[PDB]
Amino acid sequence: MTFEVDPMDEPTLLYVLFEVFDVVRVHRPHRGVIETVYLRTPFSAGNA
Amino acid sequence: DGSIVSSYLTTRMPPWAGVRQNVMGSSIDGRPVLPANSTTLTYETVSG
Amino acid sequence: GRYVPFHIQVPQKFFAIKNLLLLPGSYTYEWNFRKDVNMVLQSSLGNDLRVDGASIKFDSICLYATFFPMAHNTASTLEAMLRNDTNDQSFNDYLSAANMLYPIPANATNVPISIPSRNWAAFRGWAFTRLKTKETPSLGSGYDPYYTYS
Repeated sequence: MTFEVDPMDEPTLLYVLFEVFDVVRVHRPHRGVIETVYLRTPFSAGNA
Repeated sequence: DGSIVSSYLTTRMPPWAGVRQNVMGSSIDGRPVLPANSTTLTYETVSG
Repeated sequence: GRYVPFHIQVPQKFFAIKNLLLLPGSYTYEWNFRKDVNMVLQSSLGNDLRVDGASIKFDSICLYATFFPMAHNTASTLEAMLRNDTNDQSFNDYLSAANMLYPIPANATNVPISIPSRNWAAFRGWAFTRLKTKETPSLGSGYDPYYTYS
């Protein structure tokens, strides 16, 4: 991606939302147990 | 000069303190903190 | 007045635990709260409230939780239905976006970025906005000493 912006006399940032499906599924199988599985697609940040 | 800024690949900003700006900062009570590129941040300073 | 003893009710925003319906059990619930006056406060000029003598201090803190007084045969049936793995509660973040901040220099016109090589399955789109580097904090670190803006 390549953005052409107006010049400013100040350091500015560039905030891009790469829109994903940031989804959590929450499993509570027994009393006092929370098991959550997170998944976002495409930009998955899980090692598993 | 007349060069296009920027023509090199911009790597995204690291999400921690000391990279975003090399400005002079301030402590939680207001004491002036020297910038990140200063040579006084190669060690830590503990106040009595 | 300058000197304000406050009493505030701070909502929970993290989407997986924002609308979650907890089933019975004993759950620990721990959280970190900022004391940074440039983060917890907002001024109408944007001055550095650390230098300007602003100071927040947390005396005490409490967790409140309103329970629906459901019948004990109904809330035991609902507890038993919601522990099946087919009835697992599933939430999405409303933004649902990987957020990448790219530094633009002063008086810079062209900003080239790149994503190296990736499976782009279930990609939804882009939404971009230029921000100022002064007005953005370095989140991720526990304290940003260089964020002189409120």
